[PDB]
Amino acid sequence: GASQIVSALDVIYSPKSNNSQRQEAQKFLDEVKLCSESPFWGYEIALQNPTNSILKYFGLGLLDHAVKKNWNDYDEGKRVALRKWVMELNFGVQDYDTRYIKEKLATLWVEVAKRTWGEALKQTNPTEEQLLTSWVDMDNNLFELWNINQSSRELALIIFRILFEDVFLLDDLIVLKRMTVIQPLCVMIVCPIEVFAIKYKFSDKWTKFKANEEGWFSVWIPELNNALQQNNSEYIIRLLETLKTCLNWPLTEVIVRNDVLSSLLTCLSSNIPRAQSMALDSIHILLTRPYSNESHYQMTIDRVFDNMDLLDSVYESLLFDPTDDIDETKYPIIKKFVDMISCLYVCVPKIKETNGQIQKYFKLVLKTTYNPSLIVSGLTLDLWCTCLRNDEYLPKLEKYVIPDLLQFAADALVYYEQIDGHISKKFAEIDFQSKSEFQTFCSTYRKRIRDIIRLISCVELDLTYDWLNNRLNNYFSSPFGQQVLSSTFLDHKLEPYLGALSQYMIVECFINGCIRWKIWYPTGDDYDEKLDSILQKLEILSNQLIALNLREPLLLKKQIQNFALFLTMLKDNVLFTLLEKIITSATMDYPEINLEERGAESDAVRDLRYACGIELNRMALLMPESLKKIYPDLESVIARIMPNLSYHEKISFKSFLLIIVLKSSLDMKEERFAAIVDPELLAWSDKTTVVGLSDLHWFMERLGIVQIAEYFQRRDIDENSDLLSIPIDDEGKELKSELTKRWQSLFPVRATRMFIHYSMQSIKTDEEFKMLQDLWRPRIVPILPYITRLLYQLQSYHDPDNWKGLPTVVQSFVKYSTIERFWESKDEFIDEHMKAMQTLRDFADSVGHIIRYTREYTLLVLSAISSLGSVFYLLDESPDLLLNSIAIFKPGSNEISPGVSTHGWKHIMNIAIRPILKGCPKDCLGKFMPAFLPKLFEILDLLLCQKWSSHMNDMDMNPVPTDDDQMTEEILEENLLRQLTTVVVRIVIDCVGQGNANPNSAKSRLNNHQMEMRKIIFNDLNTLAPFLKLLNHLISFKDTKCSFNSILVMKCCLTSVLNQNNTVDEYFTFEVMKNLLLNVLCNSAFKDSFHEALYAFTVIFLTLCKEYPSARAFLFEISNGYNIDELYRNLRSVDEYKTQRALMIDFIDWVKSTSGAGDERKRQEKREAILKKANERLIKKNKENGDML
Repeated sequence: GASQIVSALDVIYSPKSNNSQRQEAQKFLDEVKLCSESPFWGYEIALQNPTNSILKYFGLGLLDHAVKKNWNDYDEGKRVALRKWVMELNFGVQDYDTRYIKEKLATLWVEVAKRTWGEALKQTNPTEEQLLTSWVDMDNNLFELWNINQSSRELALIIFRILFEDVFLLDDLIVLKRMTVIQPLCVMIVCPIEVFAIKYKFSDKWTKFKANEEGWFSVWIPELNNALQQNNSEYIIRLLETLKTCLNWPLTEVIVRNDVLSSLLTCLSSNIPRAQSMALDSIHILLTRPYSNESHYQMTIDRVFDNMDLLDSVYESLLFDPTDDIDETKYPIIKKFVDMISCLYVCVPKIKETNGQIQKYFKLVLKTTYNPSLIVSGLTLDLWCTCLRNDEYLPKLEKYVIPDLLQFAADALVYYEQIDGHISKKFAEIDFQSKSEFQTFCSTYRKRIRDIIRLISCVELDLTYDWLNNRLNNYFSSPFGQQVLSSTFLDHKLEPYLGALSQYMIVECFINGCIRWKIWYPTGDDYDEKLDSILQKLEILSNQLIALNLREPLLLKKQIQNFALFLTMLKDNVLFTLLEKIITSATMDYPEINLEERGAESDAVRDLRYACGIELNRMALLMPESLKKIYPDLESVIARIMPNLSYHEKISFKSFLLIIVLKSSLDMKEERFAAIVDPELLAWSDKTTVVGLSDLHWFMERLGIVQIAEYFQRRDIDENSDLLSIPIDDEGKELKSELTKRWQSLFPVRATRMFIHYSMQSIKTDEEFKMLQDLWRPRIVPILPYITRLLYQLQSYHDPDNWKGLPTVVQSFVKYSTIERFWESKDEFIDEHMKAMQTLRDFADSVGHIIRYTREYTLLVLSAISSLGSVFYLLDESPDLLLNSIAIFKPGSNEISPGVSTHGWKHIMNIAIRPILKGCPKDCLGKFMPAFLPKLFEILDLLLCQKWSSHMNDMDMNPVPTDDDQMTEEILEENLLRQLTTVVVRIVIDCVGQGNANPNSAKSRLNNHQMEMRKIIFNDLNTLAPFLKLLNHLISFKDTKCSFNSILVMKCCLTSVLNQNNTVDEYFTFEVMKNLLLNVLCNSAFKDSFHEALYAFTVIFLTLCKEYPSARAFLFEISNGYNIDELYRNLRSVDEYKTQRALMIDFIDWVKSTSGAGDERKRQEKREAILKKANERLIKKNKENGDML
């Protein structure tokens, strides 16, 4: 019997065992694991050997394994015997028992209860026999265990914690099968009898499961208070551990009666760190729990606000000096406190002011926001953003809360990433595991500070303007800011430039906040008087800023970018001065430095010129009417600078001129439009380009790869020689400059995109749209085939097989050109300047950069052409030309455009396909969709199947946060593939429509596009079959968000495809349902999307099985002998889906079981992680409200 197990365990742990004995024993004990008498042996060994910790743990593990796998087929006698064994084992807990053995005993107790407790409730008058089988004495036995020993009391607390965690937080399959019985019992045990009867459906049979009528909250709370009086730290920790899980779900009446909030506040003041964190989490849970007794909600909020002074003292104790090192013992407590304080802003309006409770609370938030750590400071920024936006809170925080917050935000609007001495880096190195993650969080924090400053400027415009003028005047008069005013170039990573950039950022935020004042302020008679005065102040500020005469390129860039914001209010008052300043800024020369060189300081001038051009374009786009007055003068002035502003600014200025021609109301619109667009678009119709566009060798020659071979031969470069360690000759620089200059002129892709986009940007009325279509029709139509040919050639460039005929010397160069370097800027602080030119490897890198630039611009050109509308969606060439160029098919195999990385596909999906699909007009959907949707869906499905198949079983479910060891190409490729899958899921969502979560309604808000697209897709099987094939793969693919969204989309589309055609049901019978049940429902890694997938599978099974008897044989074959026919008749008896969920869960459990050392730590870690995730979901209730795309 158990003697063999004892001998094997002694052998496996004997020091004389070695490899010989542990094979002898470990195999033997694993055999005992599957034996029928395993639970009896495990119970026997644990009771007989209490001193041996590991041996008793092994017996308890055997008993747990027996109750988790062999429990299903056990009869009533075996079940009751196992329950009695667990009961006896738990009651024998003594002092010498360790902590984890008590946890195992608690888990054993809970597992038995979940499968037996309350089973007799479903039958009216269950008599005495069912009561014994249903464990009617669960509460009484727990009460008996409560007063046996202190260790017994701790075991009871752990049992309660584990039971309440599984039922209400983890929501496992066993609880989900019997939720409607388990949850009322859980409410019963804690709440008193008289409280339960009023709220619930309490009957005579229910009261038999309760031991004490007072409830359990009448025992824990006095115990917690008594422990607080005696300062027993260890007991308080366990009591709070139980309370933090038991305080969410139960009724509010018992919580109010027992004064749990008072006990939590009392234990908050204690010196125990862990107890403070537990109390804070419990209070935060209590604040955000649902309240069906809003009258009871008043005292809970009032109690916290009345103790606002005590909360401040707690934060003061938690604060620590980070100069030496952080204190990880209490640092998370600070974050929890900050989150709990930030949550409280919702209940502010429902507080009666008696002792400045609201005033005290807002001061506490302001003090919290001053925390040196970035995370806790940013946790309260969303509070100020929401609080300032609402007009109700303004009179409350108007007193000495606004100026301090504004000053703090202005002082904190700095670049934390680059400054070395900032204290935030110490917290960054512990809270953020990646430099890129810290940079992204810093950018988000700076954006939120921007929003705060804008809101402050809008709310308190007079005071904010006065303070800003006082600060700006003082800063430039300081002996530290005058360096900027008297310097040409400055270090873009040092303090003197950063401070001035921050000041200009603050000025930009203030100006942006003045625009919102136009809408926020009411339209009363004072609107005209106030607005006139503000415009004078803005004009004075603009004149003062201009008079500074800045010269630093990047700072002048920021000042020029600020000019567009000024024009919104000043309008014609300042337009002439701004136009004069911008024009001379781009033309301004820098004789001290030659602009031909690609130095870091030289790139600033180019960036400033680009910004000036784009700002001129935006200024023209804003309003052309006043620009028409000086149109001849502007034309002459700009033509005077034609030979000097290079090609880029030439295109920018031509586009600027084109805006005035179209948007304004001058004469000869056609002639002026043709005078500018035609010279730039002429290169598209070149005879040499047209003929050579179909030949890849001509494309290579024009790119200059063959010309590079001559340079390599002259330099005597070998193909096998490494290109990373070869210096660049001065001839190479000239060759690169010549090639990049000729390439842009050969394909005027940039000019076409800007021209079309700005011509079709602001289209007032409807007659203007018709005229503009007639203008672009003779031009775009003969050029679209050439654009598609160029895109196809560029896509075929990435193919390794294409360049086989190229010279062998430049083969390695071309291979190095194709790789997308290491790809994973909207804030003005980050500066990159795209490095410099050092080695021959960078020559391949820059050629690839040119290739990707051309591809991105041709995608933008295609999107802009799609923005035209009828002229592009009507011709029969467009549906076929676009798809042929996007994806190519080699004569052999089925690879879709071999040689292009995932990132390129992600961009060509998110740049061209999205606007083309979304931009189709209602009248044009009937002609473009039938010739475009099927091939596109087939291409997407095949590509997604191919890309994911390379490493199908080689990831984890959730993305892994990258770090210093995680720039491995596998991780980056995985992230890019996930992003591409998300992009195609968004494509499907925008195309057809996504459903809601388990809470159902009358479908989603399918406004206008989705109705038209659903009619085309669903009524055409030729388009429906590829779409259904694509959708199945999306669900089958291993990802969290994409699978959930695909399942929701399938549920939305489930009720309109299941009976239209016979062929559709054939695919559903064999492919969709089999994949859903076997690869999603059966798989244990899809727990996040289990509920929606289960519901979709149920809806599929119900309708399909009704009319297809042949499907039942398939289900019988898949499920391995399950009575499918019995399932159909059993389910049809109950109309409610909630009852059928238990039946489907039981059916799935059969399929999973039939098709089914470090394990202990792995399961424990997984349970801890999912418990933490559930706690976060509960805490952020009404803020998260689920996650979708």
